[PDB]
Amino acid sequence: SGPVPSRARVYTDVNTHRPREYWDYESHVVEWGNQDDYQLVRKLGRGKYSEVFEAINITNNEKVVVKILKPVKKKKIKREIKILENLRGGPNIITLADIVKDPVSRTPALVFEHVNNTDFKQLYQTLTDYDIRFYMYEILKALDYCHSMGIMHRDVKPHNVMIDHEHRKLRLIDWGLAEFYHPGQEYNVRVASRYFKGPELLVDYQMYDYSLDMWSLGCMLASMIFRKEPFFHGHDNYDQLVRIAKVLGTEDLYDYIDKYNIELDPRFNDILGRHSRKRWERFVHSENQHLVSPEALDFLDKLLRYDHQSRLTAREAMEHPYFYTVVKDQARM
Ligand SMILES: Brc1cc2nn[nH]c2cc1Br
Repeated sequence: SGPVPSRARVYTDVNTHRPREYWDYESHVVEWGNQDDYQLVRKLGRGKYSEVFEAINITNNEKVVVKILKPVKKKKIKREIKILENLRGGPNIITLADIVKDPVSRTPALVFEHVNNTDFKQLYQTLTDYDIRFYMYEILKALDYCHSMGIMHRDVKPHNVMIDHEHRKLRLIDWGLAEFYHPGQEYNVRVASRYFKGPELLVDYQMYDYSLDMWSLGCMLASMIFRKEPFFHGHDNYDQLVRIAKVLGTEDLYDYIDKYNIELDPRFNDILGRHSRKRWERFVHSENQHLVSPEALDFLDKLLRYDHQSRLTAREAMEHPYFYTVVKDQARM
């Protein structure tokens, strides 16, 4: 017997009830615009491979952001375009303004609404207690929306959250790894960055779902409240699970392996060892105690579970006490 199948606790069949066109992204026909409608101003520091650019729309003089798509399967391009189009106008989702090709090189590029080039990583180790809850709540709106729309992001990390702190404005960006959830579909586990990879990815359990994004959210939260970057600091993908095991303990790990009948890569057998589940108080100290509360810990604990089905959904997260004052203040303002 292979692995035991899994289904999402929420938004399970939403793509099935949609027209085929909603999710059959390979059949989507793109009307490619002309990139000469935009003049690039400067390269935005988004890493090495990345080719994001501040630019100007000549036609109306508005500032935009242009992402030159580095050569990759046309499949993957259509996927990112379709997801962005499907999620357009959703809470805290980056708006795709146009789809273009450079007339000479024919290289594909996506044109986005302007944001300040200040990602969450630059700000998220200097935030107040309140601001962490506020921005966590804002990320949760984007995730509940995209999940409700049948989409998992699969690359949630501080680098992919653009914050305008002056206007308290947040955009979840980089949907190039996002994918449509279909019950029973087995997915590629080579997604997300090391430190935010869910255990399902690490042990090679393929029938995963929206809950993946909630694990990554937990890693961000842990990092912010404990002022520890990253929280799970693995040398590689094998060691990454060891770092998780050293905090969450090995007992729940092996119970999770057994529950889903996961064949554990034999390489893991020597390295995981035996570890107790650590109390969060272990990571608290004078530098971070102002960010840490019972509510933060209870919330965090319910995100970081091996068993993907036992993690809070985005809507469940939004109803947690940790956000009560954020919710209260949002109602009045
Ligand atoms: Br800045 C920025 C970077 C991105 N990477 N992928 N999509 C993006 C959208 C914006 Br706006």
